[PDB]
Amino acid sequence: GAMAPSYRVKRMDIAKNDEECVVNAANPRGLPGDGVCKAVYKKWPESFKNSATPVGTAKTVMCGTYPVIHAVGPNFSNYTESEGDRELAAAYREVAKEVTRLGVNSVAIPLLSTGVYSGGKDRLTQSLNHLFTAMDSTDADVVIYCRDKEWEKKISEAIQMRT
Ligand SMILES: CN(C)C(=O)Cn1ncc2ccccc21
Ligand SMILES: [Cl-]
Ligand SMILES: [Cl-]
Repeated sequence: GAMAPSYRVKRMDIAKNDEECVVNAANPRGLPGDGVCKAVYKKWPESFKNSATPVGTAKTVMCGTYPVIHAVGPNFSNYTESEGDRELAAAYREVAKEVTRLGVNSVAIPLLSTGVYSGGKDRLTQSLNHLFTAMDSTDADVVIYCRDKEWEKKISEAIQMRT
């Protein structure tokens, strides 16, 4: 575990992370995809061997010895708000199980279902709160990776408000 488990946020490409493993915002079919998923495919293409997994699950595939945790958030274009919210919570619970199983001291994680799976809604708070619900009982250092400068400030504020 980390000596003093923390949350941090950085505004940069998660393919350049400084953590012991990465969470991919994957699609259910193990396809290269776009956004975080395409960056992850470029950096760790070997981790897409048999990475297909259903919505609300996570499946880990090693790229060398570096673990890529493929976490499949719901696409809110297809799910109801209620069912989508349940599957988004479940994907992060499966990430916490994998992070624990791997024995890593740190993990790089994007906000699931906030980009092309958001169904055109701002889900920063919904996705981040489900991330915290899952990860709070883990002792890994968590580093959240984002793109938007306003999102960086809001995630940083949310982390600080609990400390
Ligand atoms: C400037 N460049 C090369 C990019 O926009 C690449 N990139 N990809 C993800 C990401 C997150 C924050 C900042 C830059 C990011
Ligand atoms: Cl997304
Ligand atoms: Cl963002």
